[PDB]
Amino acid sequence: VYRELGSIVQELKESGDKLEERLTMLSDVNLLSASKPRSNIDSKDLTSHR
Amino acid sequence: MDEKSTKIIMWLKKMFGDKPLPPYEVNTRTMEILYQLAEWNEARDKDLSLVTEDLKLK
Repeated sequence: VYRELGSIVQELKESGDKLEERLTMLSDVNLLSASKPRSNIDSKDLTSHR
Repeated sequence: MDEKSTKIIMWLKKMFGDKPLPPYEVNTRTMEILYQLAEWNEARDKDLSLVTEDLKLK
């Protein structure tokens, strides 16, 4: 009984960890919709600087 | 006149590289023309460099 409950807890834990990882990824600011273009030209935008 | 003259001589040295600068009549008019030309070339060289780098990126 102890081995069986142990397996169920592990499966739930692995699923829980994977979910947290995905949520963290989806909350990345660069992925989030059309923030109003930045008013300042990004240092990485070489064309606008030129 | 002494500053414009220096700019012209430096510019001519840059353009003619390792070749001895040819002797020319240094008068007020020849210096003005050379000076306008030097300013124009410098401004265009800058513009062309920026365009060339951008085209590489594109």
